[PDB]
Amino acid sequence: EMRILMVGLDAAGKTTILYKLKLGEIVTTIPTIGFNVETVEYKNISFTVWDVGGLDKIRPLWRHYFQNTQGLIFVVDSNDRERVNEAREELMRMLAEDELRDAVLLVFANKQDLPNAMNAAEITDKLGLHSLRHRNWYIQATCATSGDGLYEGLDWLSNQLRN
Amino acid sequence: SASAVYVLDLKGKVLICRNYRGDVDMSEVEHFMPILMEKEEEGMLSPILAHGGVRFMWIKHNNLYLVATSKKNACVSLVFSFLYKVVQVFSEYFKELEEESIRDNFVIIYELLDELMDFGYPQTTDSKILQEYITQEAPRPPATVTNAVSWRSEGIKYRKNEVFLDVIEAVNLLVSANGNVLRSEIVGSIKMRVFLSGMPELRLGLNDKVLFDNTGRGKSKSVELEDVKFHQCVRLSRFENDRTISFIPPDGEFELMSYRLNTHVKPLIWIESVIEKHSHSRIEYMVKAKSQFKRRSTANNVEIHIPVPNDADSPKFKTTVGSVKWVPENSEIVWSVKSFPGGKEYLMRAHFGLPSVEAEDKEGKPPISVKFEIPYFTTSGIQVRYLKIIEKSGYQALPWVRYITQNGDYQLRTQ
Amino acid sequence: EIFELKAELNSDKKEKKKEAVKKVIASMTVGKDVSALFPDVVNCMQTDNLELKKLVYLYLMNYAKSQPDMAIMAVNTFVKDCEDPNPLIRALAVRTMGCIRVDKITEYLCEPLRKCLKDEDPYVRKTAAVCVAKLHDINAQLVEDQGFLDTLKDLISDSNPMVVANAVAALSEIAESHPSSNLLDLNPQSINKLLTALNECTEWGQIFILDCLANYMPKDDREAQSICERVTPRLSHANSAVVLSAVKVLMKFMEMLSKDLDYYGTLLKKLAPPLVTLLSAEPELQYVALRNINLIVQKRPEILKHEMKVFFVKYNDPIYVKLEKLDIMIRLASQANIAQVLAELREYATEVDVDFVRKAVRAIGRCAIKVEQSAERCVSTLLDLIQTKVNYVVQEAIVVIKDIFRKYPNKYESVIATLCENLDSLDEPEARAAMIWIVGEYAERIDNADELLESFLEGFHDKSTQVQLQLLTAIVKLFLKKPTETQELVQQVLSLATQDSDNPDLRDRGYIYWRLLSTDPVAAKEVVLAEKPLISEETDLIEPTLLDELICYIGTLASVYHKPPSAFVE
Amino acid sequence: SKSSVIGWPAVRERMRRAEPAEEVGFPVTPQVPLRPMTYKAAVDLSHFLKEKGGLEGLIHSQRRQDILDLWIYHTQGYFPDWQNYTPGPGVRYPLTFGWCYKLVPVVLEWRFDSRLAFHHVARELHPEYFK
Amino acid sequence: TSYDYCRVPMEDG
Ligand SMILES: Nc1nc2c(ncn2[C@@H]2O[C@H](COP(=O)(O)OP(=O)(O)OP(=O)(O)O)[C@@H](O)[C@H]2O)c(=O)[nH]1
Ligand SMILES: [Mg+2]
Repeated sequence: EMRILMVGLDAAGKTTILYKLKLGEIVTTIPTIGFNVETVEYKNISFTVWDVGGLDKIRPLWRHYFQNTQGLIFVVDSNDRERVNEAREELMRMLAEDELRDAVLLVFANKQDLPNAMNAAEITDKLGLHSLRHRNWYIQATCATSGDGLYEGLDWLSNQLRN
Repeated sequence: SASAVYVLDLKGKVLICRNYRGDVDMSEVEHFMPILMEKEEEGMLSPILAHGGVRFMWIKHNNLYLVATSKKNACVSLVFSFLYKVVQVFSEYFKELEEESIRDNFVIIYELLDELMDFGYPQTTDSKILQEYITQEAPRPPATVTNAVSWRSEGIKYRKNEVFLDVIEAVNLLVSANGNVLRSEIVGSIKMRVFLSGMPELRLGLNDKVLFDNTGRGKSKSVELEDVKFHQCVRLSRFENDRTISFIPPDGEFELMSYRLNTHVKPLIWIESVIEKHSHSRIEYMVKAKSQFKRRSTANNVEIHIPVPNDADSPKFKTTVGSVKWVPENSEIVWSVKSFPGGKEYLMRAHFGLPSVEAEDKEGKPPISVKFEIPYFTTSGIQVRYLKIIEKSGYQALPWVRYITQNGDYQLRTQ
Repeated sequence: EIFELKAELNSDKKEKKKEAVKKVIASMTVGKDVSALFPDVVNCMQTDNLELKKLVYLYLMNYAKSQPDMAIMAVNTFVKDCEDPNPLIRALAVRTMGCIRVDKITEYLCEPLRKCLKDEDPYVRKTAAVCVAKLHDINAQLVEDQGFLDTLKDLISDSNPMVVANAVAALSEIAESHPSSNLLDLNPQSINKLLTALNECTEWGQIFILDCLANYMPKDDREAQSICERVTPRLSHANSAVVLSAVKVLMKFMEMLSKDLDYYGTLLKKLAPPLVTLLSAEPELQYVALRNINLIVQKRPEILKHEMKVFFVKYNDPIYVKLEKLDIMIRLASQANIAQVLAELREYATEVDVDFVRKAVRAIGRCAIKVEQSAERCVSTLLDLIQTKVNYVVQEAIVVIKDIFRKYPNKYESVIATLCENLDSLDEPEARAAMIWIVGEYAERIDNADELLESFLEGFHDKSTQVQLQLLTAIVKLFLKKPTETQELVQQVLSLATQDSDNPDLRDRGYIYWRLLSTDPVAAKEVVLAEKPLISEETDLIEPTLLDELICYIGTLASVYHKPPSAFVE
Repeated sequence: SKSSVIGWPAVRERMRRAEPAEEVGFPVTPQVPLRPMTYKAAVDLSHFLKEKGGLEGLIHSQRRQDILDLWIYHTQGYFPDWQNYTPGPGVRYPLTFGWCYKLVPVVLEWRFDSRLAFHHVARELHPEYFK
Repeated sequence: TSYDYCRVPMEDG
């Protein structure tokens, strides 16, 4: 057991990740207003993943899910340079809370499909992951519509369950 | 001047009613409970309700609302002292007072309300004498009900002659949240248990400050009794002349004197509480309990009640000495310590969760309120000095005493 | 059912009629109309038992108003049982005789009552003394026609003082009922007799023979000293009705003593610790003790000025004591303990008892009005409450800031600059009027009062009377102060206050302001922007024509209500 | 007077180190009976002060009295107000019936007087208080 | 009452 969130902005592919890790196909998905939950069973650890959508009317309500959360997955989009400013603003508005303080972070550089999309380094030094404190932050560039890197990210996250 | 002593219960049905004057109708009691529900559901509650021109004086016991109506300019202190003496008479016949005693003892409760009060004027309420012609098991009423000594039936004989005292302190305290002490007063109650033979004349002598000052010993240890309230049995004129406490005792347990003095010395048990209340997440209680009193005496069974939030959950308790139970009926963590020696300092750290979605109403901040009990240890320093048994028959009785400090309302206001 | 009950009640064996009458007064207990079985239980009355006669007398006592013509079948049994050598059955008969309120019966019952008022064993005399007042309650002139007042006032001239206590109780009960023709007071030698019968009667008799002394008033100084020096040791009694009645007669008798001597100060140093120690009593007696302290610290404030600490509330007092300790804390607040009262009222406005919270903030107001040395501390306390953003606390504290700025208008201009930023969503019309007034009166240190009143001008036609009228005063005061930036604002509030406003006081004030402003707006600075004269505060010290009489009723319903004894009884 | 021997140098040293010029409350010894320092107990204490020595001619103060009274109460079971003396004017005579030492000024010092056990000189200085 | 008492003197006149 390991309670997981997948917070992040809209159009980040987070439901695509959540139905690629559980089922394994890219199901055609509405912009999910509420939430989803699928118990991913990988590296013999049942990853309960509370996929929460990130439209503007939902982002206040993420504080209802920050309790007994053993680790986030803050999915950012690689094809939104205009939104990495508010991605940084959300990630620095959220990780500084007392609820969800012992939660590891696993940032996904999702949607690697264009030369407009960045790699891990530019997303790291735009979000500013080197300014975190008491964090096991670990960026992992994943490709949701091919599965490339997702199970490797969960492999890292399964290394960091026990101490 | 009562008109009709009722006994209600928690619904508004009359367990027993007994009117003394007929100046209030008997179906006025059905107008009580809607008036109490109306006055309580708008916060204007008072012990004196008003249905037109009939006033409802009432006290609330366990299940019982001992309502006693009146109509005139009723003597309210008389009515309320009579209601608590009815409560004490019933609890000295019936060892609890619930609905299960009023519907079983109507043989004797109508006789009691026949006896205690006539026309609204209470006249014979000492229960140890009242057990001699009103019984649940009749002769002439005793000469005790006539004579000036109206609390002691003559001719009581015991084989031994024992006088048990109890100089029971009760520390009050109310520490404000800044850390300073507001009201630190001590309410003692010398509570005797007399077993003597005949009509004795005791002369209790304390270490009273006015007595040691009129004698000339005003530099030793003397307790400063600010106000002293005695029983009836103490002749008060002889006390007012030269501070002598002379009394003919009853037979059984009673409260002889109930003194009250202030104290500008440190509190006995001090509770330094902090609260790390993060909103929506958790709360922590690094509360430490330092025992300021002497190294020799042992605070038996302290219970430091500490008010948690109403909806906290999944606790953790790292203490040093003594068990912690979380009591959620009352929303408090009753940190119990069994043997709590003076001079030590035992530390506790509670840790709760807290619900992520916020509450709907505010809750208020009740005080940390300990329940300590330190035997053989008088805080104010009162020392009983002697107890002169004087009896015409003439014998050597065996007086005794013990000393207890308790809590009064030993509260401490919180963050 | 009841017929088989009557069949058991017309038996020859005692153990069926005994269970019959116990079943009858158990049916009376649960609330049954067993009134139809009246003249059949009275056949089962003249019994050798005494544990059974109490029950039958009880049934007679409850059911004689409803069976009044039937009730004439007990009189011979009362005058038959008022001869028995057992004193208990005689006194039971006597206290049953008076309780039957039937006007065909009490004419017959004066003869055994006359027999029993002079009877030997003083249990039956202390019953018959109160039974005289029972008889005078029903039929007034029948007692004096039989002449019992002379036999009652001779019981006071007897020993065995519980008889004296009941005789004085019934004698005061009689003397209250008369129109004071043949007033029943006596010489000071009878007062020496009662005061030497005060140290011997019961804990209840010491109330009744200290309600006798609430009617007497002495005529000297040494006389009043000699009766105060023997009532004074009743201030060390545990029964909290004896203490409060001794405080009643001491507060009556200290109107006659001399301030120059040493007994006035010694008396007021013996009267403060019992009034403080009444508050260590049970929480229904703290209500009467606190309303009587409220009625004493209005008459003699010299007593309890040193004791603020014992009037601080706990958390677990009920609401009817937490409401009154705030009133006593108002009555005792002076320059010495402004800090304890303000630090104690700041810890009371963090409750959820909304009646108590509003009362605590109004107590901050009355404490600020009472002492002028600490109103800076009070306004800082009120602003530290307003900066917490709790709605009813703010809706009271704005009203209190109004009631301070009207009283101390000089140097509080460095406060409204915090009050201009208070999120004007404020809802209750007692507080909207206060905020509109504070904006209007001080519209020079509010440099943007012109822009914030427009949010009060969207819904002018339906707010209340008070908020509309205060807007009409405040906007005209603002335009008269500064005619530059509010020139069209006064015109729009006149066309909203005089055209489409149907409230007649609003139309009167609107046309008075319109004609004043179109007539001579230079004179208006002398007209409405005036120096208002200094406000006479609402003196809640009760009138000392009334207060001199309310001292004589301490520990009664006349002092809990703070009313005279005639405006609430019927 | 057996248990007063082992503290007879130690309490005297704490008195003499005390200048003649936390904690709260008063515990009571459990089950050990209490009585005032009576007559023959005072005569036995006067002979104990007389034979064992170390008290006569010594500087008297009130702090010595209080420490000694608390020590006597905690080690013998006697009420700590037996060591009472009259105030300033005159000679500081003992009020207690049986204390055979009087305190003249040198700050006071002891002086033996074997008729304070019967002929009450403090009664001669304070006539009205003793009835 | 689990605790124990202590005898106080009689005369102390
Ligand atoms: N090329 C590419 N497109 C992707 C990938 N993941 C998601 N998308 C596109 O992003 C769009 C949004 O993806 P969804 O997961 O269905 O919706 P969402 O990102 O969860 O939006 P919310 O549910 O509101 O958080 C989809 O229509 C996809 O076309 C990816 O890995 N590669
Ligand atoms: Mg989605």
